[PDB]
This record gives sequence, C-alpha cells and structure tokens, in this order.
Amino acid sequence: KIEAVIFAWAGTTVDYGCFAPLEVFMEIFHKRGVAITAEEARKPMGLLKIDHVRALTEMPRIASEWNRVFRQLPTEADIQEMYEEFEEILFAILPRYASPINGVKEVIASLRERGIKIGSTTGYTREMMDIVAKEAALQGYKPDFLVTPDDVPAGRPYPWMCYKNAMELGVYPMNHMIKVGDTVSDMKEGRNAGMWTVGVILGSSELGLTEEEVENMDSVELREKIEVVRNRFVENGAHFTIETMQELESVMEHIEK
Amino acid sequence: KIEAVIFAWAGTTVDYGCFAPLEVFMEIFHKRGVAITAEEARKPMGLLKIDHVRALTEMPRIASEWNRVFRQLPTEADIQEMYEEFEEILFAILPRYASPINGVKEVIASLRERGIKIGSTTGYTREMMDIVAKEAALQGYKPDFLVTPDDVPAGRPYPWMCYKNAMELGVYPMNHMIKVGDTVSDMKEGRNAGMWTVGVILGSSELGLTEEEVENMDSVELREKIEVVRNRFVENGAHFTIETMQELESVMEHIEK
Ligand SMILES: [Mg+2]
Ligand SMILES: [Mg+2]
Repeated sequence: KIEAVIFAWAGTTVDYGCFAPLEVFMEIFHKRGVAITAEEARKPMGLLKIDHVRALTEMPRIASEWNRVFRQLPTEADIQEMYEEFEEILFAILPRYASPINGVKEVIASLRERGIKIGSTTGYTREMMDIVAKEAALQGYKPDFLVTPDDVPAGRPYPWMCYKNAMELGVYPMNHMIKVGDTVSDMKEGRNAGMWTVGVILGSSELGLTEEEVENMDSVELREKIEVVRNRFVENGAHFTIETMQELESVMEHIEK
Repeated sequence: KIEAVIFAWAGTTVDYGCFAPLEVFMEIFHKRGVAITAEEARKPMGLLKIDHVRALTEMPRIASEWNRVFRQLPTEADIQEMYEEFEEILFAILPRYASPINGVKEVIASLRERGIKIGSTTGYTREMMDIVAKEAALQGYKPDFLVTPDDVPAGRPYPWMCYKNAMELGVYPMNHMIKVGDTVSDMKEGRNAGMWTVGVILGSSELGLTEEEVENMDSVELREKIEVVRNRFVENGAHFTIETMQELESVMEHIEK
C-alpha cells in the first residue's frame, strides 16, 4: 500500500522543462569567459543550487577552461561569488517559473481523494521556496508538506529530505512511499531513501524541452529523445518510467501487486 | 554491507534486566488501588515513558480494574498526574541504573575498529537521558550519537528516531544498519525503519531477570525462559536473535552474504 508520494518541484510539479535555473547557470559562467553548454548546466540539476555551482566547476571541461583563463583552478571564493549572482538573478525571475505543469493538478486531486499523503523535496533553498510555493499555491498547487535541503544535513542525492517527509506525514516503512522526479539526482534520492522510484519524461530537466518544442517537434525526433531520457532514468535507479504524471496511478496499482 | 549499528539503551547497553522504571510503574498504579503485575509493567517497555503509562491504562485487565475501583476509565489528568509521580521517583534513583552490561563494551570497541558508526534510540525523555548518558559515559560506554522521542514526532515503535540517526551518522539506505534491542517495541522500531533487527536475550526487559537470578537458576528453566523471549522477539519481526552481545559480530558477518 502506497500511503504517500513525494514529489520533486522544478521539472516535476512546476516549471515545464526546468528553465528557471538553466540560463542563470550559463549567465554566471559566461562572465568569467567560461561558457558552458546547456547539457553540462543540466547535469547536476536537482542538487541544492550551491552544490550545483560547485559540481559545474568540478567538471573537467569547465575546470580546464577556467584554469586556462584565470591561470588557476576555481576556489571556494569563485563558487560563493557566482552563487551570489545566481541568487540575485534567480530571485527576480523566480515568480515566473512556478506554474503547475499541464496535468499535475488533476493527479494530485486524484491522489487525495484516495487519502494518499502529498510530500515533496527540492533543489531550491527555503528562501527560494517561499517564493515558488506561494506562487504555485496562487496557481492551484500546494503539497501537504515540503522539505528543502536547508531543513536537513544535505540535499540530494541524500535521503535526508525524504526521511523528514515520512516523519511529518506519519508514513512508514519507506517502501509505502513513492518518489517522483525528473532529474538523475531525483532517482538517486528515491533509491537511497529506499522508496519506489519513478521518473517523468515530458517537462523534465533531462529532456530540457519547452512545451512548444514538444508540441512542434517531429514525432521521430521526439521519441528518440524520450527513450534517451527513459534509459537515463533506468540506468540511474528508476523502478518505473512515465511519460507524464497521468501514468502515476498505473505505477501505483502495479506496485500494489 | 552493514555500515552502522543502532542500540537501544536500558536493557541492551546498560541497566541489566531494565529494572530502573519497573517498580515505579507498579508504584504509581498500586497507589491508586490498582495492582499491576511485573509482566504487565514490562509489556510496553521501550515506548516513551509517558506513552508507556498510557499503554498500561489501555490494557483490558488494567482498564477493567480501574473502571471497577473509580467507576470510570482513566482520564488524561490521571495519566498526567501518574507521570509526574513517575518522574519524581525515577529521577532520584536513575544514576544507579546507568551501568553498562558485562560484555557489551567489548563488542562496541570491536565495531569501532571495523569502521562502524554507533547510534542509539531510547524511551527515556531528553531530561532523563542527560543523567543516564553522563553516568554510562563514566563507565566506558558512549555511542557516536543518541536520539530520544523528544527529537522527533513520536517515540517507538515509530521509525523516526532511527531516521534521525541515519541522517546524523550519514548512513543509507536503512538496511545498511542493524537495530539491536531488547524489547518488543525495539523489534518493531527496527522493522518499521527497514533495518536488520536483532534481539538481545540475557539482560533484556523481556527476560526480566537480574544477573544473580540468571546464574543462580536451573539450567533447564533458564533455557526455557530464553526460548520464550527468543520466540517473542522473532514472532515480532526480529530477523535474528542473540543470547548475549558477543554474538552480534557473527550476525553481521552472516548478513553480508
Ligand atoms: Mg527535480
Ligand atoms: Mg530498550
């Protein structure tokens, strides 16, 4: 019996394609002369934002570039400084990226009718979430609970946030819960937490497409990209893979057999 | 691979037989004119002390007698009042009941050598533990971390305290941990948290015997009582059972196969 579902935020319940942090990540590196790609920027998507900045400076390609510019490798000074700008730019546009993804709200309402608790974990800090959650609520979305990396010792891939969701929701064991996310770090979080782990494709950070791009893309090109994402989720721990949230119910019935 | 081991306190690491509260639970009920057996007083051993008093008032036999004497069932005020007396008494004698059980420390140090983190959960309040922990530490025992029901939404059998341990000790998943306890509620906490659950027999609250009573007892009767406890532990979800702590290391090695 699945008594609760723990949802990721960006790229899962709000912000189709997880675009809010994409250009911000590229913007902060572009200034130093180190231009990164959208694919690199998306690699550590899901982790706490500051950990994300560090992970980017850790990447060989980005590190080689940077060192070859400033004549040295990125120091904690360079990370703190970039994350600093990351916040200033993120906070201004943040209200525009809290729109509930197409059919998520009906799924949420369906889960509540059955008495299933609604939890959530995030990559955003508490300060950022006060903005995202308020705005999402205005648009018709509010989970039963929400935990950010600021509430526990560390964010994803650690299972700390999921354990806190269970605690405040009163649901145990962990296998009576489902984690649904859209990034590789979301899958690692669900598994390290010992819960049933589900990956969503359309609207995910891993796909990195806007709704329009999905609606207007050549069917064959789309399916190729969909399977690339499905395989990535699977290789990284996913018990299940769904194209949209509309299949969540089916994964639940399957698990309960 | 087992990364950490969570031990219960009274009855597992310290206070052989778990006598510290025994006579107190009996005292607070006899005063009201409702005599309770030692078996009844020990049945819910492990739960937060206040929850323990409430559990006793919920037991059919105890509830029935109270209804006979007072013409009503126990009131929250009654429980609140009994618990106040439970503290006044328990506090004055706590220090005497905080001494490590014979060979536990040996197993403890042998685990620290194998790079194993030691965590702990209790039924005692934060206030009570200050006393127990200070004294236990004076006699050679001090785990890496300790959690009480005061740190989480509820105590045993809920797995909250164990998740906290996992967070602070930085270990995951839960099955990379072993829960070592001596009560039924200790077994349910281990299973509810999704970890390897092990019951200690000699010196456990379930046995109820002291060291002298154990040694100065017939060899047929003892093995009879040990089997009663062993079956109880197992019947309640325990994966494995050990008579003394010197068998823990074997269970570990066994599991890592
Ligand atoms: Mg996400
Ligand atoms: Mg105990």
